[PDB]
Amino acid sequence: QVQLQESGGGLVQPGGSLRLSCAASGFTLGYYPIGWFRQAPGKGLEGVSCISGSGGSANYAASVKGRFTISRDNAKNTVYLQMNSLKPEDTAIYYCAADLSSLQAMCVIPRPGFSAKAYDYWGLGTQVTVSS
Amino acid sequence: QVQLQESGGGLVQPGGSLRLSCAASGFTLGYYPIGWFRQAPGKGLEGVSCISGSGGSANYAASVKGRFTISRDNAKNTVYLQMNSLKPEDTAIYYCAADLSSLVQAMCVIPRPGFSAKAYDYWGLGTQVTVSS
Amino acid sequence: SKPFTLPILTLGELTNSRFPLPIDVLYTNPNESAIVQCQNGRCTLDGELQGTTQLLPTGICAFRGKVTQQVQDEHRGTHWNMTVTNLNGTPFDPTEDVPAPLGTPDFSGQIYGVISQRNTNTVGNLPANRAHEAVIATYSPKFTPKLGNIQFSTWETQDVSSGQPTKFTPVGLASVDANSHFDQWTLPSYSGALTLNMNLAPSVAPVFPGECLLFFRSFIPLKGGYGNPAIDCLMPQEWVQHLYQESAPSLSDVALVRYVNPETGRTLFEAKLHRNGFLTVARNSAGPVVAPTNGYFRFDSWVNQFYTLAPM
Amino acid sequence: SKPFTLPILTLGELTNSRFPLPIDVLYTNPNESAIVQCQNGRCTLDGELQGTTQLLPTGICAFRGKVTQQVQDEHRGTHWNMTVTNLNGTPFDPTEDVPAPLGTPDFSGQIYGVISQRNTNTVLPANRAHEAVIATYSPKFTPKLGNIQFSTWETQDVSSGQPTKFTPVGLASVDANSHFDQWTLPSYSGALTLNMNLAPSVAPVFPGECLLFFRSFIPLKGGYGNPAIDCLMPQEWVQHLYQESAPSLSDVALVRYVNPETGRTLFEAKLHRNGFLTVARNSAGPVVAPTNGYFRFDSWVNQFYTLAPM
Repeated sequence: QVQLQESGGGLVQPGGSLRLSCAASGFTLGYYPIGWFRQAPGKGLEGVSCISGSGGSANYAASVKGRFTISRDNAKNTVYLQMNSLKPEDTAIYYCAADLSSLQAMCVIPRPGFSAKAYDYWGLGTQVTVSS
Repeated sequence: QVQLQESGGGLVQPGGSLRLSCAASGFTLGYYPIGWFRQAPGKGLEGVSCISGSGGSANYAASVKGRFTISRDNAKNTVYLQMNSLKPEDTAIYYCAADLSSLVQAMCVIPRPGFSAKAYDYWGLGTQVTVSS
Repeated sequence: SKPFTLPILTLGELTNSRFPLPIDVLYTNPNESAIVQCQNGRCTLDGELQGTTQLLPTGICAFRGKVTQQVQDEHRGTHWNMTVTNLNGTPFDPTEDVPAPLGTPDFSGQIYGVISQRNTNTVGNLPANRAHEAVIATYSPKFTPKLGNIQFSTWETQDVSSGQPTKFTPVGLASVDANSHFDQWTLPSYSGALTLNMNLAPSVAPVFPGECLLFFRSFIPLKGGYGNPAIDCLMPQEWVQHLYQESAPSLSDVALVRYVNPETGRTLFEAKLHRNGFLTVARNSAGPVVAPTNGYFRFDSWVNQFYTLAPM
Repeated sequence: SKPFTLPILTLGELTNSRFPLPIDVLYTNPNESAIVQCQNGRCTLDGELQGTTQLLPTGICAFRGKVTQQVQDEHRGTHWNMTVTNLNGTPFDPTEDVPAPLGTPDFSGQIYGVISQRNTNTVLPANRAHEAVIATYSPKFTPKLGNIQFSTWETQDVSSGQPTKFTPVGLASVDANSHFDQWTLPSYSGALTLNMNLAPSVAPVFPGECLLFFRSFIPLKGGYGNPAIDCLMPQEWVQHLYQESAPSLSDVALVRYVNPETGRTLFEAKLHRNGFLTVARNSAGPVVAPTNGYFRFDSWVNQFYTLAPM
């Protein structure tokens, strides 16, 4: 299956920082929004951040606004999630997926309970653990 | 996976004789006609003989009438085909199957060539009969 | 009101909805003491999928996901833990109102199959591959698909990669001896030990007296040992698929269906097709049903709870 | 006249008709030099199955029959000859107007799977299963003559004269020796005998059009590679067209790939009478489209209808 590959997850102390990579596996990243999602233990899939096809427009969940920075490097076929000032609530499996719905300018962060199959190229995820 | 099993096939000289057995694998023969069929090299599946559920009525293809004898032994869960005065034209893979269409009839039916095999059930893997010198 | 219909498929043109197998025979077992509550092959007559039922024949008893690590062995062989994703690649979500990820096996046993992996490659740019025979024991406390991970064992001792796309293709059962715990009516504990299953498709039973459940039976392959194990499903996968497509409203709690010869149109026997998606017949006898595979069920009419079936 | 329809199934609810796999992506390859003439997943729009196409998803690239004996072979492994029956248990019949028994693989390669056996008992049967490889390019691959050859890593534990089943899983290899070519048909009757009763080749007649495929990625036993199998129509379409038997009112049906909820068209395609799709696309590779979408029949059109580029 063609899917994104997310990596760069590891163990960190609170206030620490991490850079996640959302990379295209085999194929080439095209012109569409790329989103970061996370699934904390026992909780549903939730939207974290997205970046437009242009890479110039981004959106963030209120939970991470101001602490997280998403960026696009199409040259390396990779979307980055720069996570700063990590909190223990940020501990989850992080996923990335593409929005192929309207091949708009500004990202949309899906509300909780959203349908995951509306997005494509879901990766196997990367684990982010922020200790106490 | 539930099917009849054919055995007793081998090499024989012309004018020779052979007896084939059609036995139930994993079940008990019930009340329905059992037919013997054959598929000669490069030729279609054809009916050879049948025997009724009672075991009292039998029918034969005109090509084997008088040379072949079919019989039923429900106790041993086996239908037998006794083949006598074998000819090189009798060389084929021999199969048996059950007719589950009308669980009542009296006289067997030997299907004409080009018949649909899936109208019959419990087909076995077959046994090879070679009439050679 | 959209007329209820069934597909025109003879018995040899049907597949099992609980394991990727062709339907071999129709089957009854009036004296079954177990509660019949399978989770695959569950669909109401008006097209509502239930339990762990999904549409893909390739999804039945299949798993998709990622191996995390090799794990110490509870039984003989080499053991591996894998997280499971949904079959369509979407992340595992525990909050989903399902017993387990769709396609998850709904019976106790040692399921035999092949684990295959294709590595990811983030840019000669061709991924490495491996496949091995594997067994998944669904009765094991390590079988926790509803928690998002299961465990499989291999004969191969080393050649399984962690962190790579992993697929389980089911083939049959590893064994059916006493140690293997094969019971087609015993549900796995989807969330593991000391936690109850939720969102189950309901149990099925003949309400009418003198009626018994009618099953679509498939014989399932064995890696080794003695046995002729079988898997009985309430409806073939094609019916699940058909009912889902049609979504015809149910005009009664019971649909009268006749098992018919495809060319003459003559009735061989009749059955009740109930709202929750299962069949009953008036049969005192148990075992495989003696009937031509060249026949199919044809919808006749909606009837009430009192309609009496002809014995078969 | 019964109206033509397609089933309402998104891409993730579809199955490959040429190998037991879910559909992964839509795919085009305009510069393909090979002739496309696959034999599985072949069905006319009015419901006529062709080639080796049958209805069961479990029947695709599956074999049923009996091992006759162990055989000698120059390649690696232990080798076995098995007679093949029809998948529904009916006897092999060479006179049936088909290329090979229905479900027979329609491509060159080393097909990897499991051979399993349950013994007959004319009186609990013994069982065995082993990994096996079937090389469809081999001169011993002669299903239209009623027998094939498979190889095992296992050296002894395969029984002769017992019910034998092949469950396909994927490919053994895709290196040069493995001869994997999804568009190269096997010689169903072996060397020095030509294939017969084939489903016809398919090609875009219109300029600026290319074939649109339903692509699945196929597992590999070992080695490097990302092999894929492309089918003209998913197995569910084959099954649906067979059930409906709707008369074809022209040679081409206009279909739109649509978002399931809004109903908005994402792109359009031509669905041809013989059961295949074309699109106006210059590009090769996977089609960038949401898996959450499906083809919806719009109308019958003539030979001169022009598709919007995608």
